[PDB]
Parts: sequence; C-alpha cells; structure tokens
Amino acid sequence: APIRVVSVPESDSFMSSVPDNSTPLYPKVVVPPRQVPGRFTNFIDVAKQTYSFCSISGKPYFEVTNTSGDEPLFQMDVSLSAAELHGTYVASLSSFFAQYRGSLNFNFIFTGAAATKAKFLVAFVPPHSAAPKTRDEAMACIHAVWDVGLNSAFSFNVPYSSPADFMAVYSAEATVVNVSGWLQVYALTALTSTDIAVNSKGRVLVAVSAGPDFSLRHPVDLPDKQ
Amino acid sequence: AATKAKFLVAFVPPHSAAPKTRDEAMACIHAVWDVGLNSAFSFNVPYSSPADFMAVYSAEATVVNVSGWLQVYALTALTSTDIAVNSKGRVLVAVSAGPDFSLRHPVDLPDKQ
Amino acid sequence: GNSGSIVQNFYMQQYQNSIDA
Amino acid sequence: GNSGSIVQNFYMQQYQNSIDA
Amino acid sequence: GNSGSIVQNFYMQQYQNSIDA
Amino acid sequence: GTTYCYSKPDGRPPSTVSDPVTRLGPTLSRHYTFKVGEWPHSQSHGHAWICPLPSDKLKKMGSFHEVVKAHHLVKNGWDVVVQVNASFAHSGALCVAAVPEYEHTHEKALKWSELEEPAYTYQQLSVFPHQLLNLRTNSSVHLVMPYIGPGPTTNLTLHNPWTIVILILSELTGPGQTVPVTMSVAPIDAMVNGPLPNPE
Amino acid sequence: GTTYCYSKPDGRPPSTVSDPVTRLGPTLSRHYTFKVGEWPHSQSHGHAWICPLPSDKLKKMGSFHEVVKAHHLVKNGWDVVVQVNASFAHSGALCVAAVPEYEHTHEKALKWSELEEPAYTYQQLSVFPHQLLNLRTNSSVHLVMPYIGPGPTTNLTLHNPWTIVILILSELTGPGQTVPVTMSVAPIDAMVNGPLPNPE
Amino acid sequence: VTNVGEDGEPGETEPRHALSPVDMHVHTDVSFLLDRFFDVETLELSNLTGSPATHVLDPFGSTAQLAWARLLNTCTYFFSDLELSIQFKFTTTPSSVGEGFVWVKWFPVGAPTKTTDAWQLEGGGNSVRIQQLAVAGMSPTVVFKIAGSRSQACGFSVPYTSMWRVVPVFYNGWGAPTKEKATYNWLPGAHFGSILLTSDAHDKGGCYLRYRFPRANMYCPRPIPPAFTRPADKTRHKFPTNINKQ
Amino acid sequence: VTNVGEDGEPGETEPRHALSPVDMHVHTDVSFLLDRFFDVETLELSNLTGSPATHVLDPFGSTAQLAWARLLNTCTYFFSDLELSIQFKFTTTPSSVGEGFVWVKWFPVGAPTKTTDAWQLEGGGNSVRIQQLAVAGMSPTVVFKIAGSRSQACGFSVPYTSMWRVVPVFYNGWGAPTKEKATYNWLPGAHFGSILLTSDAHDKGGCYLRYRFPRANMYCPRPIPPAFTRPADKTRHKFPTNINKQ
Repeated sequence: APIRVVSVPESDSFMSSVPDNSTPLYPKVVVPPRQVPGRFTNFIDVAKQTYSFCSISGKPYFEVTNTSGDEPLFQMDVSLSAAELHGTYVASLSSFFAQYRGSLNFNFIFTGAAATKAKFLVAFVPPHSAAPKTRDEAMACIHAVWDVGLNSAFSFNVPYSSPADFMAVYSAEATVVNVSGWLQVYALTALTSTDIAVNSKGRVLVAVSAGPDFSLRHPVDLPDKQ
Repeated sequence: AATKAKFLVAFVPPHSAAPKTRDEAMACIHAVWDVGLNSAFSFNVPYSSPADFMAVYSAEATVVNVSGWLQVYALTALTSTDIAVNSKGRVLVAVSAGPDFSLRHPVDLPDKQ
Repeated sequence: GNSGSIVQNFYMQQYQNSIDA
Repeated sequence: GNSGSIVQNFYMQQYQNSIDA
Repeated sequence: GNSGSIVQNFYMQQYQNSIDA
Repeated sequence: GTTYCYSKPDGRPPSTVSDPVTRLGPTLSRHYTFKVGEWPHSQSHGHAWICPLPSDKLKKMGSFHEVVKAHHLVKNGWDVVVQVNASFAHSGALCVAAVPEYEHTHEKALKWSELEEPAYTYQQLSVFPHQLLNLRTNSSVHLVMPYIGPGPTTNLTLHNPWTIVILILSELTGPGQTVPVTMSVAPIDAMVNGPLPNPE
Repeated sequence: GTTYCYSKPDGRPPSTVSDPVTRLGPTLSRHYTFKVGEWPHSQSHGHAWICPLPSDKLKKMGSFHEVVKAHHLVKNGWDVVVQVNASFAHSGALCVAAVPEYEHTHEKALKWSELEEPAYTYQQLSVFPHQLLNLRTNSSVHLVMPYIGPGPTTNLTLHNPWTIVILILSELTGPGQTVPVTMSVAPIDAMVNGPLPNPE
Repeated sequence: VTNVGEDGEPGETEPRHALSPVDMHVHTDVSFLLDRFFDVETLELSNLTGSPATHVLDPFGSTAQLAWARLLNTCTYFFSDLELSIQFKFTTTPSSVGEGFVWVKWFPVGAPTKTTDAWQLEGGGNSVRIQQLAVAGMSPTVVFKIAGSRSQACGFSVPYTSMWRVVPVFYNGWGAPTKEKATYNWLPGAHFGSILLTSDAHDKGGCYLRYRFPRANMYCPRPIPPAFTRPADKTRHKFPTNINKQ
Repeated sequence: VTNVGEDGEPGETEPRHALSPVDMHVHTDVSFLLDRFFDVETLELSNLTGSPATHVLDPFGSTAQLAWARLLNTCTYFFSDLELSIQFKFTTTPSSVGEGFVWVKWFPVGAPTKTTDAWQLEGGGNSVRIQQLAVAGMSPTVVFKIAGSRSQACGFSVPYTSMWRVVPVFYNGWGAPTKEKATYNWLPGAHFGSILLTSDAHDKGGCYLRYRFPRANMYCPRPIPPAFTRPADKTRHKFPTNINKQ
C-alpha cells in the first residue's frame, strides 16, 4: 500500500516563482465587496490610454523662436533608454521588462499664443552612420509637415523597424537590437507673431503614449542604480 | 408600580467630546421612553463607519476603535405616590447582539490586563 | 495569473483563498 | 468545519472518525 | 476487517494477498 | 467637454451604515465659486496649485457646509469647472487633474496651497483623470468625480479623497499681466450620516 | 389620541415664492425633546406656560436649526406631545392648546415663559384646538398642527404662528412633589427658501 | 488633415501597418506580475523569553530599490492575498545549533499583541519557556527545526484580513481623530497582519521574508518613479546586459 | 408605540437599515473553531523502566489563560473526536541523545493501566526493557526516533471512546455511591482516554501535547467568563494591537 516514490535531486530547494501555491492556514475568510472605480488589470492598457510628457532638457517641451531654421529643435534616439523619454510612464513601466515591441505615439501640442504661428517638419530617421544636421537632409526620410494654425496638436507615430521581433529595453553601446534610429523635429519656419516684442517664442509640449501594437515581455529585477 | 419617570436615550456619534446635558444630546438620534407606557424599552445602537468591520480590542482612539457613545438621561425625575416609601427606581440594562451583528477572525488570548 | 499545476486545487477554493462577496 | 483537502477522505469515513448511530 | 485506505489496493488482489481456490 | 474621473457618480447609500442616511438634494448642496489664485510669468513649470476638496474652504460652502458640519459621515462626488482668464496674446498651458488620495502636502493637510511638483510627477500627472488647458485653444476644464475612498463613506474632517491639481506645464508668456485661475465646485449626490450634538 | 389643529398638514410649496424650495425630509428636520418646566402646588388656576414654536429654542433644534438658520423663509407644521410625570395620588388638570397668533406676551416675543391668563381666556382656551390633561385619567396630549399664517410662508425669526399654551385649570394637590411638564416637538413638512450669505 | 501618405501635404502623415501580436500582453498583467515570491524584508528572531514585539506585514510605503517596492506604489488602492516563505540563514557557526526550533505565529489584522513567556515545558530538571502568543491555537503557529534541515525554512498561505474593502496605498487624511503628524498617510489596518518569530537561536542568525501576492487587484493608476538618473541630453542610458557587444 | 421615526413621540424609535452579510458567521461556528491544534498541556516522559502512571486526556475543567480552556467551558455537555500532536523539545544538549526512541501508547476510556518493564530486547551483552503496556498490540503504539528527526514529533487521530453519550463538562452530583469530596463534579470516563510516553530520554527533554477536536458538538450554552479585568467606569480597555496609533 505505501506508494513507491523517487525524490528528484532538486528536492528540498526554493525556486521563487514556482507555478503553485503554499498550504493555507487561515481558511474561510469572506472578503467585503470592493466596489471602488478605476481598477486596471494590465499595465499595457494604462500605458496605451495615457500620455506623459517628455523631458527635453528638463522641461516638458521644446521652443521655437523668431530665429530658427535648419538645425533640429528636438532630437532623441529611438530607445526606451533615451534621455527625453526619462520621466515618462512608458519608459518607467519598461524598466520592469527586458524586451519591447511596437510603436510609440508622440503628440506635440503648440502652446504659443493664438496670435502666433510656425510650421514644423517631424522626421523618423532610421539607423545610420550619423544623424542629419539640417532639415534638407532629413526630409528625404519619413516625415510630416505640421502647420500649426491648421491643428494646434499633431500626432506622429515612430514605427517599429527591425529584423528582430523585439528589441531591448536596456540599451548600451549600439547593437542591432539596441537602437531603432532617431526622432527629430525641425522648424520649417520660425515663429511669426503679431508683435515680436510681446511673443517672441512659443513652446511645443511633447507627450508619448504606447502605440496600438506596443508590448512588453520578460519581467526583470532592478539592477544597481545608475 | 406607584413610580414613574421618563428617559431620553441617545446615540451620539464620534465627536470632540460627548455631551454633558440632555439639551445638547437631544440634537442626535434619540428616543423618548415614558415608563408607564411600557416598562421595558429596546434601543438599537447602530453601526456607522467607513470600515466594514471595527476592532474588538480597542486602544487610544482610532477611526476603527470607537463608534461614539450611548447615553441615557432623565427627561423627568422619579415621581412616586410617597417619596418616603419610593425615592428611587432602578433601570436594568441588558444587551443582545443585533440582527446584523457578526464576529470574524479567531484570535489567541494575550497577557491578562 | 501564475498558478499552473493541476494540483493548484488540492485544497478547496474557500480554504486556499479568500472569497469575494 | 475545517477540513478542506480533496484528500480528507484518504481513509474511509468509518476509519477516520466515529459514526453516530 | 482493518484496511480502510482507498490505496489498500495499490497492488493487485493477487499480489497483495493469497487467493483461495 | 466633460471628463468623468474613473466613473459616473452614483446615489447608492453606504453599505456600512445602518443608521438613517439623508440625501441632500441639489437645492441643498448647491454650488460654490472660488478664485484659486493668479498665474504669473515668474512661476515655472512644475508649480501647482493644490486644491483638496474641500477642507479649507468648507466654511465657505454655505448650505452644504451647514449640513455637513452637523453630521459625522458624508459620501459625495463633485462637479468642478476650472477656468482661466487670459487674452489671445497669452501663451502657456496647464494640466488640471483630479487625483484620488493625493499626498505630498507636508501635512498642510487639507489646505489649498501651492507647491513645486517633482518632475516625474508633473510629467506623469496626465495618468490621472485630467484635461489640458492650452492657452491658445481653450479656457476651461470640466471634471466630474464619483465618491472614492477605502471604505463606502468618510469623515470630511479627516479625509479628502479628491484633490484638484492645477499644474503649469508651459510657463505664461505674452502680455505682462497675470492670468487668474478660477473654480466652481458643486457637491454631487451628497449623503449624510449620524447627526452630532447641539453646539452648547 | 391625536388632535389635528384646524386640518392635516400639507406638503404644498408656497404660492408666493418663485425661487427654489427645499423639502426637508424627516431625517433632516428630526425631532427634539424638552422639559417645559415643573408644575408646583403653589401655582394657581390660570397660570400658563407659553411655548411659542419655536423661537427661543430654535438654537437647540440641532439639524432643523442649522438648515432653517441658513434660509430666509420656512413653511412647516409641528407634531407635539406634551406629557406630565405624576403619580396616581396626584390631583389636578391642565388644558394644553395650540393657539394660532397667540399674543399677550408683553413683547417677551417668541420666548417660552409663564404668565397668568385672564379668566375669560382660561375659561375659553378650549375654543382653540386642544386636549385636557386630567391627572386622574391621562398623562399625555398629542397635537398635530398645519402651517398657518396670513401669507403662504414666513420668517421664523419674526413670526411664530403656533404657540403651545399649557394651562392650569385645577391646581395640583396630593403628594408634595412637583409634576414635571415635558414636550417633544417635531417639525413637519418643512420647506425652506432663499439661502443667506456665508457668515464671515 | 488628408491623413494617409506620400503627397506630403500639411497635416498628412505616411502609412503605418501595425504589427501582429506574438506575446499577447500576458507579462504586463497585474496579477501575474505579483504572484511570485519577492525577497522584501529580512528580520531578526526574538528570544523565547521576554516580552517581544510583533512585526507588521506592510510592504506598502517602500523606497527599496527593488521591483516589488515600486509596483506596489503604482496604484492608489490594493487588494491581494498573501503567501510567505521564511528562511533562516546563519550568521555564525552552523554547529552552534543542535536543535533550533523556531516558532512562527501569524496574527490577522486587529489581533491583540502583548506576550510574555508563559508556557513551561519540563524535562529532567531543566525547563523551557515559550511565549503566551507563540503557542499553537486560534491563529496559525508553525514550528520548524533548523538543524539538519535541508532548507532551513517554512511557508504557508494566509488571506486578506483587513477590515477595509481595499488597502489605501496613499491616503490624504488621518487615521485617528487627533491629527498627529504620525497618523497622517495612515489608516489603521491597511496591511496583512503581523508575525512573531521566536527561538533559542535568535543570535546565531536571521530570517529572509518573502511575500507572494495571489489574487492581486489594483485600482487607480499612479505615476511610476524613474529608477535611474537622467542621461545627458540627446543621449541614451547604456547598461551592462546579456546582449552587449563583447 | 408609534414605532418608526422622526416624530419624536414617546416610545417611537428612528429607522435603522440592517447591514448586509459579508462574513456569513462562518467563524463563530462551533466545530470550525474547535477543529485546529491547540497547545493544551506539556508533559514529562517516563523512563523505559519502572512502574509509570498514564496521563489522562481531560481538557475540561481548565483555568488556563488560553483560548481553548474557556470555550470548552461554554457548554454543559460536549462531544467531539480527537487528534494529537506530540512534539519533544530538548531541555539539555541535543547531542546527549544518539538514538532516542519514544514509545507512545494510547488507551481507550476504561482501559486497565498497571505496567512494569517486561519485554526484553537483547543484543551483544547489554539489553533493553520496555513496559508491559508500551508494546505494540490491541491499542495504538507509536514509535518515533528523536535524533536527526526533522520534527521531533508524531501525531494521529483517535475517536470518542467514552461510554457516556456526551461528556458532562459540569456535573451536579457524584460519580461514585460513596459521596466523597473528590467524586463531586465527577462522573467516571468523562474524557478521551490516556497516553503513556516512555523513553530512554525522559530527562533530556519534555513533550508539548496539542489537541484538535474534529466533529465537535456543544449542548446547553453557559456563561462565558471575562478574561480581562473591568476598566474604570465610563472608560474603555486599551490593548496593544496590530492597528494602534504609532
């Protein structure tokens, strides 16, 4: 009658994430009904239905002035480890995982006065020797022309382009699964105003959301701070 | 039977400090008990709290420790047929668990106090 | 989420966890 | 009251406990 | 008489005991 | 546009009070109008006006105030409209959010004040029910919030579930004058419990 | 036994107010309990305890008090029960009446007091809605009164339509102790108008 | 404006073809993430004798640079059950302990807590005394020996015992009528109960407490704090990793 | 009189709306409360040799400041089955014992009890003797070794063996025809039987007896004694607890 059993070598070990529960010692507790609004079941949903502001030089926006042209106003490399993605929800949620997949949605909100106007060219530049320095260079790439004064807000989707099905959350010296290129914003025209003495500059807030195809996998433990 | 008095019983919710006179407490939930109408009177102390359960073992006042006070005042003093024979009357006070009363979480007995 | 043994219900649902009202 | 394993009846009801008449 | 486990027949009736003819 | 915070309000009475609940009708819990403060050019991004509801202004909520004052517990939502008075030559933008259990406040508890939010907070305040108030497009924010809390009701003297945070994302530029921030608050589906003693 | 004074109460709103009227539910205008005074052997027939409703005791009417206090006009009836605590060896009788527009009061207006009624008044007080409180038969009087007044509503600060008169018809004899007179008052079908400013 | 691609008109954006699923968002699931053992806390054993204090199981307001700490701070209200793993690691010579029983007692939210040694065991002259509240009874007592133990641990599941329908991870108000700086983001009973570790070892070693949160429910998302510093403008953080260029 | 609310009339009470269920009174269930191990008693081992006495399992008339003690005194008649956990805790150096077998014998209500060492084991000169009633046989004998034992215990279930249909926790009369102060609240056989712990350890340590009462039935409730003293008039007792203001 006693059952012949063979003890596996990994026997008395711990294994932290076993797919099984411990023995219960305090049964039959019926818990009170928890009505309460706003329950969420998956972090990816709040990442997709919500936006955070980027950290451009410590502020949540870049500026256009009545003197601008050529040079890029905003530039960030496409990696969740990028600096301008620092204080964001999507970037911060990501540190819990090893890999990501999908697009990021950026939306720019021009907060310059109603008496103010400017036009922007926003480009997604794929991995390359070295990042364009002027807009005539970048305009060969995927880009959109944002004329404020048509819509004060503009959404741009940074796509996912890679031979790998997922890329790394934690970047490092450039690898083929580390970085996906750059996102740049140029001034197609400098800020014009009704009176340059009253309005000389206007600020574009830049916010990020997880794209519809965005996903995160492989939960990871936090490494030494840096 | 030759004696009569009227009582005002109030349930006072948590507050700075408990009323000292009945004109103060009568602003609260209360009932007027005229003896000589019914010799016995039942009063239900309700459960009023933001928490679904409160603590059995109280301590320095917390939000789940105490639920207020139960007070009984004399609306009128005792009257009698002869004050020399009956000068005072006693009201027995008994407690029962209410219909919605319940207890959970069995616990082991701590050091006596 | 994260219980994948056939033996996860070795103890009844009311003994193993709490029960919502 | 307080027996919640599927294995609580590993031994028959007449072996495990007493039986009322 | 005195065998009350569900596992009393872990071994077949012919292996566990003798068999009458 | 109206933004509902987490869900729409309900008039269900608290599951945890077996004592009579009084439903304050609209004509009793009315509506109150306040000036929150003035947004100046000098104040920088991250600066926020913190307005817990209500607790430092309960005394100015007339009717509602009188009723609430006399009872122990209250369950209720709020209907708030934050406005700004700026010209079409003013630039700037705020983010006005409704935060459940907001805390930072260095125990200047339940007092409307001003603080400097810590970056990851101003960047992510949009994660809470909110609306952006861009000075080139709009002048108002309208938020409606349901009762919320760890239990079915609370004591407004000790707890303010909802607190409205009006935060500067893009500084004020343009004409030299300041932009006054304004706010209307109306208690909604208010229910009151257990009457307190007479104040002698 | 319940005596209705002139008629039963109604919940109709005042014909003369085009502004929002708030109906106070029973749990808001609750009920209050007072000791009117003590009836002694020395006091003689004609002596009366005059209790205008409410006006000197409004401040002790908790909830109702808070709401009424914040509004200009009020329409409402009352449900009063006057009791007496005497033994079966006490002799005497009172007449407790509900009088509309009672006056005499030498302008100790709207204050519960004691006076000596003038004969033709104590003899005929029974002409108003009332009930006799004979000490050999009963111990209580129950009167329910509708709103009454020259106009559809009033300002309780300046007018008390109903005033309860507890009058001695047959002096107290028997055991030496006094007989305490007691009274419960409950505002009924109360309707309130026009909210007043904040008290700053 | 114009919407989709290649004319380059103002407001016009180019075509994007969304990617197909693969992972199904399984890993970002709230209850999946929390149903695993986390090394939160480490704690000292109390001697069998004296008047020890119980340790409250409250993993909520943490600052620890660990994944469970931030994660638990991502919502405003929380509900979950609990599982524990208690281990015991020597800090002296393992041969100091020849028997080493450890009594563990778990207390539901709200349980009375004053204990003093009161239960005497007698044997051949010498005697042993254990706490009033260490004895097996109403609430769970677990007893494991550390000596030859192949794992010097124990473990069990316990339910949500709070009186609140949900635990407020953040609370804008006070948990007591007296408004003391102390009772500020407070609320009594916003936890899992408390434990009492008691043993003749006590010196000789410590414990290791791991929590597992089965049946987790989170309410009202909140901002998630950074974890690392901000790199320089227009750069990327570069971390050591599995992948990395050799 | 009048009954329900807000007119304030004599005898009239205000409205109360009863609360909805939640916990379902599961925890106040008699058999649920008793089906758990309780640390009742602690006892000494007898030497293998001599004429030891058996220990009667009677948890009924207790004064112990423990939850099982009062609880068992809440009814007039009781019926339940029984489960035991016997543990063994050293009171000397664990290395004193190199083998340490412990013989446990349980006796049903009414069993004969005189024993003297009588069963000899022989081996290489030296010999070992065990009690007449420690040997395995008619009633259960359990043998466990304490030495390397990972738990130095044993445990088993046993049934209600009394001849009474119910055990009188209180008895207004005498259990014997001679009415001696002794046999007063008595009645023979109002218990669970008796055990005999026997071992070459005996000095070196003691036991720890835990009882579990499956299938409990209580009859005729009785008053429940206080447990704590009476606080001052109009005050409240204040106890240390999990909750408490920090």
